[PDB]
Amino acid sequence: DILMTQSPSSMSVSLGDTVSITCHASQGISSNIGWLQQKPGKSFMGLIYYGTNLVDGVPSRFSGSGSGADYSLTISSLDSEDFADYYCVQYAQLPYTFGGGTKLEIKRADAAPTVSIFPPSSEQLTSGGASVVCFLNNFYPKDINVKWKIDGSERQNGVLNSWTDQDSKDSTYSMSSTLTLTKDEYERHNSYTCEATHKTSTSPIVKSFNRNEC
Amino acid sequence: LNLDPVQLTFYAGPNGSQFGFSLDFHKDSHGRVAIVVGAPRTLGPSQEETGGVFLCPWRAEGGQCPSLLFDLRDETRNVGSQTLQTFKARQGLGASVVSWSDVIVACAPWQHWNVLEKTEEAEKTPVGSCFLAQPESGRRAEYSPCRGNTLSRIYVENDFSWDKRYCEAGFSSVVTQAGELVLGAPGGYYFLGLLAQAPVADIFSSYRPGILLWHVSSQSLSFDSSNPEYFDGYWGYSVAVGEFDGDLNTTEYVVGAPTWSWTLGAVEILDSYYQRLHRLRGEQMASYFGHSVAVTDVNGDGRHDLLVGAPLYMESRADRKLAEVGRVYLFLQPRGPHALGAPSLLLTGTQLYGRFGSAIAPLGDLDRDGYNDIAVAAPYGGPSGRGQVLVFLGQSEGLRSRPSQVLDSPFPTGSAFGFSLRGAVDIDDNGYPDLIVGAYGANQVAVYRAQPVV
Amino acid sequence: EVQLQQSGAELVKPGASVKLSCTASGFNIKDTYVHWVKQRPEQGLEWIGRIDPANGYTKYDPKFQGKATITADTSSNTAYLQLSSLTSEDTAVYYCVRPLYDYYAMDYWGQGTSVTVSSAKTTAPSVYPLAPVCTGSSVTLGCLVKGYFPEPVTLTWNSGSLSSGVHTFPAVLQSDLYTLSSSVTVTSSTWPSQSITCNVAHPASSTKVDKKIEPR
Amino acid sequence: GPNICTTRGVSSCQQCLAVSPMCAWCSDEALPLGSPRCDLKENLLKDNCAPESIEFPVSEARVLEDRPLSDKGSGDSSQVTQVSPQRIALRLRPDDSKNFSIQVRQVEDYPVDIYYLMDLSYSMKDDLWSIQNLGTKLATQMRKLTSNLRIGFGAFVDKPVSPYMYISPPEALENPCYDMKTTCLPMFGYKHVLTLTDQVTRFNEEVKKQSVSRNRDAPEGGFDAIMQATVCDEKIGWRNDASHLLVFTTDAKTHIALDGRLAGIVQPNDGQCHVGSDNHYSASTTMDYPSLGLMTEKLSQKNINLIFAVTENVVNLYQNYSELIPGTTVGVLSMDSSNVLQLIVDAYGKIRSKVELEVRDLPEELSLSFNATCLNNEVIPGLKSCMGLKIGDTVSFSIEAKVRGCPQEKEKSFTIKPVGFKDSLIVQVTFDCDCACQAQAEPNSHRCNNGNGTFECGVCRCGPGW
Ligand SMILES: *[C@@H]1O[C@H](CO)[C@@H](O[C@@H]2O[C@H](CO)[C@@H](O[C@@H]3O[C@H](CO[C@H]4O[C@H](CO)[C@@H](O)[C@H](O)[C@@H]4O)[C@@H](O)[C@H](O[C@H]4O[C@H](CO)[C@@H](O)[C@H](O)[C@@H]4O)[C@@H]3O)[C@H](O)[C@H]2NC(C)=O)[C@H](O)[C@H]1NC(C)=O
Ligand SMILES: N=C(N)c1ccc(C(=O)N[C@@H](Cc2ccc([N+](=O)[O-])cc2)C(=O)N2CCc3nn(CC(=O)O)cc3C2)cc1
Ligand SMILES: *[C@@H]1O[C@H](CO)[C@@H](O[C@@H]2O[C@H](CO)[C@@H](O)[C@H](O)[C@H]2NC(C)=O)[C@H](O)[C@H]1NC(C)=O
Ligand SMILES: *[C@@H]1O[C@H](CO)[C@@H](O)[C@H](O)[C@H]1NC(C)=O
Ligand SMILES: [Ca+2]
Ligand SMILES: [Ca+2]
Ligand SMILES: [Ca+2]
Ligand SMILES: [Ca+2]
Ligand SMILES: [Mn+2]
Ligand SMILES: [Mn+2]
Ligand SMILES: [Mn+2]
Repeated sequence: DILMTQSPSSMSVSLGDTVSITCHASQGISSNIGWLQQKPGKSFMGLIYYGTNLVDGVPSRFSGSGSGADYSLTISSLDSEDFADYYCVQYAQLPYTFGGGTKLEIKRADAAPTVSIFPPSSEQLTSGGASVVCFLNNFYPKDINVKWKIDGSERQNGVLNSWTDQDSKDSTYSMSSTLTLTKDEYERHNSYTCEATHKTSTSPIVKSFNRNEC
Repeated sequence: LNLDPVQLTFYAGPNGSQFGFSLDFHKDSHGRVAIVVGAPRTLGPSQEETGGVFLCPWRAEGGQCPSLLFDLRDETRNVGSQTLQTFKARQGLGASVVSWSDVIVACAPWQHWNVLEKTEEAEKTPVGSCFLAQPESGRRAEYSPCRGNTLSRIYVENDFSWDKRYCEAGFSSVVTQAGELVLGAPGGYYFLGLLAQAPVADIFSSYRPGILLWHVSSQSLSFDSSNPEYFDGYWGYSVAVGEFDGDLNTTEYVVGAPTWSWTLGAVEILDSYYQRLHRLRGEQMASYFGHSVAVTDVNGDGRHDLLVGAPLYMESRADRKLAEVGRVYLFLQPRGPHALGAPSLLLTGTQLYGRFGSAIAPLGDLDRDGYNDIAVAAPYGGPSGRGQVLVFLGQSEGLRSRPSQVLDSPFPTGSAFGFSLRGAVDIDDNGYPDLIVGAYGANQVAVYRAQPVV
Repeated sequence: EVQLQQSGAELVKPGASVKLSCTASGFNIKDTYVHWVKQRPEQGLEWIGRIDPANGYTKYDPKFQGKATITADTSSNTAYLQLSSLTSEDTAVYYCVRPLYDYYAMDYWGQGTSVTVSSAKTTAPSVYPLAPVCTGSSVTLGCLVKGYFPEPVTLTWNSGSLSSGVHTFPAVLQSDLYTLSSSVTVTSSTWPSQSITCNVAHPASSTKVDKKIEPR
Repeated sequence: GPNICTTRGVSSCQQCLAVSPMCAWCSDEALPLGSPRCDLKENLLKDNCAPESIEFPVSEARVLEDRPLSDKGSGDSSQVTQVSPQRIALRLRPDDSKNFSIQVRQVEDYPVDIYYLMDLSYSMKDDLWSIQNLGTKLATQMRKLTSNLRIGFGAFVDKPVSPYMYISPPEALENPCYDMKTTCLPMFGYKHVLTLTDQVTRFNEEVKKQSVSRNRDAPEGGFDAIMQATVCDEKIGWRNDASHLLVFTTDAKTHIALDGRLAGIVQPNDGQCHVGSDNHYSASTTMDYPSLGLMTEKLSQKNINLIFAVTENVVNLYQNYSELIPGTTVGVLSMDSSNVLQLIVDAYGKIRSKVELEVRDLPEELSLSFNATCLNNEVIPGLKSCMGLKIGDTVSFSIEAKVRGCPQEKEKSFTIKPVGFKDSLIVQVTFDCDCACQAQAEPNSHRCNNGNGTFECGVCRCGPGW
């Protein structure tokens, strides 16, 4: 099949900027390429077909170019609705193949996360489980690494992470990390910690509690 | 009657280009009338016959004309694991030209097409194609509705049903006043013949260069059949439009099928959905009844009338002998919803092999008496066989049985003077509709100006 | 207008089969090709196959040869995608695609049909309150929704009253059962001064549990 | 008593003969003043007119050439006489009429030419196989009817040009049957194969080397082949004195004039021969198919008897074409041409079963009437043709010519010829309107008003200028 290498995977940009998404093919496809848009939580809209032709209804700020095995999608003066996903697709040969995908995200000033650790609830412990939740809310950029520590030693099995999309108000990101143990295994130890690594601080942000002690 | 045969205007093209094979009047956005001329054997870039189109400005002296440029390069697109190919050599661009609003539609009926998929193919066949141009703006567009991507094997499995590979779309053409291009494809459906209709505005908006195969959703093609009466009938050899059903919102189609029912020939009137309203059967086999059709109201009752040409009709003469002269048939539309009866008038040629009725052109009202008139061509008629054009004046009962004026060819022998005709347009703005006559054998076009009656 | 209307979301078990629909609105399905595309968060977009409804001829990516079977009925003006021998990897969003002008393009898309393959039964969630530990100007609470099936669940604070300053994180599949969490932030003078309750609803099992957050 | 010759009151000998074919003129001097000069010849002799001075022309009809009809058409350097008489002298006075006769015989053992023109499209492949012995088979049956037989062979398909011709892939040009599991010849319009020869084994060995080709559309270009086989006299080899049979075998419809426009071909058929040294029709891809009228002209010009030997699925089609092309015969051909031998013999008997008279160069003032004595001495009025004849039969036609007035030219000649026959009858007409006494007239006669008139035939005439 024809490999479609789309780049970049994501980019942080502002309104009015002029950005360019590229799409490289494993072989020459001679403008037999199309571009697609997928706004957050919605279906697909056709942008370009045959390399340069705009789909009816698409604004003129979108513009496609390229030839051979290298093409591009350019958006002059970004609009608020342009912050979405974008895929390239070749149809020179069967089967059709798509690119990896490019996500346009709002740029803003860096922001350190707000950490908060939560011991297991009294209801959960009575049932036989134990979950230690660690929220990491409102931070920029999105790149972040969480690390759980039991009695000062790392733990990797039983972690359940979840990330939100970029917030519509302040354009930040958030994260929820959940460490689930058994009630018995939870009481074999005392200290429970979640460390956060961000480019905002060379030193990791640390929050922790002690079992029994409060 | 009142055409001037003394002071003519002559336009000319290259030698051997068959300049004048087709012609039409063209009004730009300001109403200034020009003359579009098709030259189907004009040399292309590779010094090979591809055809060409010329847009002649009106000048009482005439002379040479500028070219209306089109893309003559063969196209190849590798898409969907297939290979699409267009071949424009000997395509005959300009074998038919027609003008509507500020748009010219020139067609290449013999443009070939082929689809390659591995070792299989769709067979390199003449699907035909029409080129569209808005001269003042430079916009271009193409329309080739018979191009397919089905491989040859599939047509054999289905016994060659719905086989549009040999359409030759643009063989004949006409545009409705609403702006709907209607192309005659006498090879469609394995030489049964089909009609292709599509709005001009949608051809422009849906076209992009290089696509070759694209959808025109607003288009509408006629239907195949299993009736052996339509086999090799060349349905769409000639086409025209008019009002025949009493409804002024609908436009009716007139189609020629000169070899219908084993070369008996026929002409059929249809609605926009290709449902047949009437059928005029030929009088004699191989006479090519339906070679040309013309629609105009000749008797001044507001109802469009029909004229059919049979250029190879053989007239009965003494001692049980036949003489090929050609014949024209006139059908008057009856009042209200009724079927067109027998011909109201038969016009028969006089010169042997003259091909009287090869072309019939409505002149409008030439002598300004209230009745529209027509012109009939005999491209190899006249006492010298050089060609003649005859004018028949309309009257309350139809048409006069004798011509009011005869135009002798000013060109040498073999010019096919009259093979293409067009009138009902005042080109010099003197209040009288004029007549342009093509002669592709001499690569020229002669303009006859109408003058006040003497 | 050209609109592609697909069937609703499907919830099925592994090894079974499902047949998605793609009905044409504002045009005839017979006009152009009809493609089928599969979408997953990690694997991205994949081309299943195509069909010409005018004749039934089809094309497939060899990766789907067997599971996918594309058909069409011009009577109902619909195109179908059948998936057999379902697996947890078949859980994806499926779109039907048709072109605008170019015969081979991919321009018009349906809204997409969701498919979830799982052996899990309809399980009600277990809601847990998340109170902080035994200081600052801003306090943060939480709520853990664990072990429910199938999706989705609606979560609010104080029955939609407290809406600002909230982060409800996407659900996460935890061994055939989903898990969800939500956080909320206010000032110190608000809590425990004012009651804050976690409202959760799971219409699949028809359960609407609410847990009030209590300090430690 | 008085009649029309006297009561008209004529002025000269010429006007007297113009009154009626019965009037005579007396140029005698010794004639009473009251006695008229323009009367019946009996009345003139009754009034003592000199018999030498009597002008009374009589319309007659005498033969000049009267060769006897031939009993056999065999032998001779074509000294066969099919029409008797061959030339007569006809004399007519104004408004009179005279009658004469003509005999026509379908001579026995007349030489025959047969040119087998054959559809060689793909559906005629089995037709080729069943005619490999046709040359010798035909010679045996025609030997019963003629001693001078010549046969030839030609083949056609269609115009080797798109869309009639497959043009893809390049392999299909050298072998149109590439997509099947067979090989066929490259497409050809019309090709001559064998000139009319009496060596019948040349027919067999040429047919055994022929093979079919393949084109796309059901109608074929056989009419192109009919034209060339007709107007290429020297290449096909039609003898001047022989019945010319052109056997046209096909199983499909035929292209007609103006069909060529679907191949971009618009130049009309010129009716001229275009088969050169390569024996192929060179104008196939540049000149349109002929028309029925042009075919009829060339068929009649070369005395070719066209025979449509077509399959049952197109018999009515070619039976109708045959009605627009007089002299053409139709026979029902099998799907493998297995019955073409008897079909040819039946057509030849049907061809020589009719005798139809034709007039050429008849002056405007003359009008003819004909009678047919076909069968056994049965007179048929107002008819100039016979039917149902057999080889060796003889018919006769009684003819009467009626002249209107007196034309300017006093001597003309026209021809009576049966359709397709070599021989004819030449009628040398002479209009005797003037008198012999006019050749000895006296201009400026002193008997006539002091030299103001001309004295001719015993009367005075106003001279030139009066
Ligand atoms: C070769 O040439 C022959 C001779 O012309 C053609 O045969 C004619 O074909 C046409 C059409 O197929 C016939 O026209 C029809 O005539 C019918 C009446 O015919 C009667 O009288 C004749 C006289 O001999 C009889 O032989 C016959 O059996 C009948 O008793 C009408 O009924 C038809 O009218 C119907 O159809 C027409 C359209 O075709 C409608 O407009 C009418 O309203 C009505 O529905 C029609 O008029 C003609 O009669 C045929 N003649 C003969 C002698 O058979 C061949 O078709 C032609 N072949 C080829 C291959 O070209
Ligand atoms: N209802 C419709 N719209 C409609 C109407 C008519 C047709 C049609 O005419 N079909 C052809 C099919 C076809 C093709 C190739 C070959 N072949 O190559 O053998 C034989 C037969 C057909 O039946 N023919 C008649 C016999 C024939 N013999 N030949 C070979 C030669 O003469 O070279 C070519 C012909 C043409 C299709 C559709
Ligand atoms: C052909 O035969 C007809 C008879 O069938 C002839 O007509 C008659 O000819 C005789 C000749 O003496 C006249 O007396 C009759 O009056 C004619 N019958 C009429 C006029 O009805 C005719 O003359 C013959 N013609 C030839 C050239 O032989
Ligand atoms: C003219 O007719 C008469 C009687 O029919 C016939 O006897 C005579 O022979 C005819 N004339 C000639 C020259 O044969
Ligand atoms: Ca109407
Ligand atoms: Ca009218
Ligand atoms: Ca008039
Ligand atoms: Ca004018
Ligand atoms: Mn054939
Ligand atoms: Mn056969
Ligand atoms: Mn053919």
